[PDB]
Amino acid sequence: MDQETRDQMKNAAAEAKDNVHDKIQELKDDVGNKAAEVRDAVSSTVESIKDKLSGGSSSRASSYTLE
Repeated sequence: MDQETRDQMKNAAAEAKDNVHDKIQELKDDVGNKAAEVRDAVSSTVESIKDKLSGGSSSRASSYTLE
């Protein structure tokens, strides 16, 4: 992706780990540990078509996370 990694990857993930992963690590860290990775799954789908499909990747594009 492009610029969405820095802004979205770092933030979106952050809020997903603090929300679903906070409860998980504590309780679900074994199995339920997926519920978190899930929140980021859907988000990634957007953040992908948004910045990478945006039309041109030059800023932050040096970072690959979503895909």
